[PDB]
Amino acid sequence: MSSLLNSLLPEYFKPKTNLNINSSRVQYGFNARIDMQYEDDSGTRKGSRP
Amino acid sequence: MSSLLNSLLPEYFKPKTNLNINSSRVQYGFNARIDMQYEDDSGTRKGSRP
Repeated sequence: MSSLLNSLLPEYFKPKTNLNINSSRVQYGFNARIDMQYEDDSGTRKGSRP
Repeated sequence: MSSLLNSLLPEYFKPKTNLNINSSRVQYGFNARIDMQYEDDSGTRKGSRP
């Protein structure tokens, strides 16, 4: 059933037809922007991985 | 004039009669609590001298 397996894919994922696989290992994932924060009695230390 | 020289003294200063001076040098002043702060894009670093 193509229909039920299609709904499992994420909303942001827009797939194309061809995929040129040339190896026996693939790292599928996503890139996200994490805005980390460390608060303490002394003060706050902010970080950001884009 | 005792009156005009009396008004120059601070409000918190409550003087007593006797002062036992035993040297040719005196460091008059006051003790205060300073709450310092350093803010920056990275974060805030707070200090306190009581």
